[PDB]
Amino acid sequence: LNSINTNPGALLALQNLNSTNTELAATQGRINTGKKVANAKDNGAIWSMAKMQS
Amino acid sequence: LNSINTNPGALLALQNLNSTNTELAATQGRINTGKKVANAKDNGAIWSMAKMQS
Repeated sequence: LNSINTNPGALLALQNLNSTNTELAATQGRINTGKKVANAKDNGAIWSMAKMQS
Repeated sequence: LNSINTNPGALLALQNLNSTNTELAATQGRINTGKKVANAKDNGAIWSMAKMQS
């Protein structure tokens, strides 16, 4: 409301900005490595099939 | 009535001014702290709830 101690709106805006930052970091990863699933964290199943294929 | 030893009306005026002074002090606390339940005396149940939540 009119609270001075805690304002929710900065918290919501920071959550949105943090989501934007994480997805931007994911695009930075996909760009710098050229691989949509560069490691097991991206997708363990597809990464395992690709590792056996390689 | 016409007594000079004591005048009740001044006592009632002092009582109303004291009530105004307590309301003003409560407003000063609500302003400088920013909390309507800053301590246990404002409301013990809401204060304990907020304390456990924090």
